[PDB]
Amino acid sequence: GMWQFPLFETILIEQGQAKNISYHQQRYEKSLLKFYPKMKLQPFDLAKIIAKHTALFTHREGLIRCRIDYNHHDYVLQCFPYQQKVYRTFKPVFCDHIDYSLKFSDRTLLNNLLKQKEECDEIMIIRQGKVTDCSIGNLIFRQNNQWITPDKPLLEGTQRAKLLEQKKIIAREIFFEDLAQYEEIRLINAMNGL
Repeated sequence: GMWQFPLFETILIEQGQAKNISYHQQRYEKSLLKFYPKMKLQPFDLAKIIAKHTALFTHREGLIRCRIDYNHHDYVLQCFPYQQKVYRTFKPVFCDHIDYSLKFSDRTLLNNLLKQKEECDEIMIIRQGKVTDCSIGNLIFRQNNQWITPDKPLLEGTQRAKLLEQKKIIAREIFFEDLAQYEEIRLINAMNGL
């Protein structure tokens, strides 16, 4: 939440390794450059911050969620245990004016959109005719034996980035009208892989 840290990163520890760390570092720097333009910053080394909490790796079993909230010159690390969660149903929510192109710690709108999920497990934000993100992650849609993700999401997820880099998913423009074409919907994010 906190007032003076307006951005964050959520990192998974799984099987005693921090995951997709360089993807997080990239977004972190991209974010510093967009949010603090004209400033000359020294970015933190996110891998080093994590690594030095050696207690995070004592055990191979278990999942840990590490959140790093930051601003232009400081950060806070917080670690919680995590249990796998299942997201299977998604409520379409219509919202044409929402910017979540960085991972802002102020998530008031996203949280208000999520309240519209009713009986679904989560939401699916339709912005300007296009399927974008759910409230906590990006979305993937099954077609044939492939997984397709929207080429214009609200936020470029780290998990999405790794999956694209590995060719495990495919980027494509997805209009709301296109949902017809797909067989299954799922979420992806730092805590929810494929």
